[PDB]
Amino acid sequence: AGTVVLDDVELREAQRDYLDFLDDEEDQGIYQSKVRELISDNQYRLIVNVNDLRRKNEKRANRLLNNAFEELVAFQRALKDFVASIDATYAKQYEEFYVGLEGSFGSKHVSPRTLTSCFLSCVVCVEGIVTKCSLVRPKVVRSVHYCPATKKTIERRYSDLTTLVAFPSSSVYPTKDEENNPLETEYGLSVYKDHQTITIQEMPEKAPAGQLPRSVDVILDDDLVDKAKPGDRVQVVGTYRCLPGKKGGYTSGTFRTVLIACNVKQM
Amino acid sequence: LTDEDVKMITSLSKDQQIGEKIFASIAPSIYGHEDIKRGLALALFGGEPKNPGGKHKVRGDINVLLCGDPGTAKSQFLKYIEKVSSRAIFTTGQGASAVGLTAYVQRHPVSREWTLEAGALVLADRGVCLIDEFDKMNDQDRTSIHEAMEQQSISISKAGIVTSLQARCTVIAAANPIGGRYDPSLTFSENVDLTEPIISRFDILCVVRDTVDPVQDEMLARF
Ligand SMILES: Nc1ncnc2c1ncn2[C@@H]1O[C@H](COP(=O)(O)OP(=O)(O)OP(=O)(O)O)[C@@H](O)[C@H]1O
Ligand SMILES: [Mg+2]
Repeated sequence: AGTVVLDDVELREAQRDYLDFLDDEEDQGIYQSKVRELISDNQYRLIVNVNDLRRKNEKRANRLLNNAFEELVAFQRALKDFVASIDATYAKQYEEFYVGLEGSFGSKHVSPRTLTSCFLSCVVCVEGIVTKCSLVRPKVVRSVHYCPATKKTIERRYSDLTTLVAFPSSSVYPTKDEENNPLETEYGLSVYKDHQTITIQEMPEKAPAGQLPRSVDVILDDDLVDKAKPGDRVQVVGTYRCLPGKKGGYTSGTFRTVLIACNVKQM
Repeated sequence: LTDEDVKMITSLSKDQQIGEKIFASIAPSIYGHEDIKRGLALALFGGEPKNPGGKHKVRGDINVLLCGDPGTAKSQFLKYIEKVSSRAIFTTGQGASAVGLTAYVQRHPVSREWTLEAGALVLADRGVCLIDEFDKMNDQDRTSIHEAMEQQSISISKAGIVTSLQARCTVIAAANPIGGRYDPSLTFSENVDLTEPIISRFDILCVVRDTVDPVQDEMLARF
């Protein structure tokens, strides 16, 4: 196998605090009601008000804003646990429950121009207009293969290494068995996730007059892919990160940045 | 560069006929047109710019406009001023000039370099712009020349360049009258084919009329 963490104090504390916040039953059950509503509506993305989160635990709010990936993963674990506690079958139906953010971001609320490298790995709420969109493509998150020669059925999993170090091993699609038996993929059994890329440009009525406009690339995934079309004045709340380059040998030190959207809103 | 030069030019100035000497020395290859040569001498030597406080700018440039029927050496006058004056740039109302009146920003054809090509009005910031065929200019050229003459500045708002760069040139223009023959029956404004605001910014307006005068024709043919 490999390294497996046992006592991650920070992760345990984050999960405990997020589950305490999501309990909400004594705190007039606002997020309890929201979780129940999403359960009924058959949704798997909870939108959390950062203002309420800060009011409950300013420490957790700051940690989430300044450390996006870790705290979002902890929040999603807590949300999945809460969803299982309220209703186990739905939790088992949906593998991962996502968390998007909303509310008043003191300094993190920026535009494509003011969005600088100081916000990398942070939660940023960027306003703008969608200059272009891409076709919704499916990325395989879990492929299933069947071997006619041996009747075996294997299942490979691919992790979401969009903004993480990725190696050729993780992104190799099996095409033979260990004995060189051709495989056949079971598309129906396989798990795909819809993925789209949009471009957010600073609103012309907001951009400094006479200058060229500033843009940013945004990545949308399952349940957020088709939330906008070109010309939409959208607010994208997401995590700003550097996209890994291809395996090189010489690096120029230049890193394309992108916004992994965790929530999209229209006017 | 002027040591014995500066020694002798003072004596030439004290000569006491230096004004007439200069007026006769302008355009030695052009016969007659003493008034035009005198105006060109005054334009070449220029005036004195001033600005009460920093709020009442007044130009010190003597603008000249030679409006004349064909065969009157307006082009030769402009070319001589190009040859003599330092920082003298020749542009034409047509599109067949190396430079143009209006400034743009583009990648240069030869240098392949993204360059802010300022106009022929700016390439003579402290010199002379010789605008031939002044009556045959585009709308953008007319607006650019209006801006330069009235403001002595050129404003670009093109790609991301929002700038205002100074063009304090002296404009010597050549033009033809409506119909190709100046008619004194009508006034200069309605003879020249130019807007009144454009005309107003000219200090000297040389009406180069052509008439069939025996002696003048004989002397010009001799020359
Ligand atoms: N006063 C003059 N003395 C000597 N040569 C002259 C005189 N006027 C015209 N010429 C000569 O006659 C010809 C006509 O001159 P030029 O080509 O400059 O005309 P122009 O005034 O520019 O005409 P247009 O406005 O029609 O273009 C040229 O060869 C020029 O050298
Ligand atoms: Mg001419």
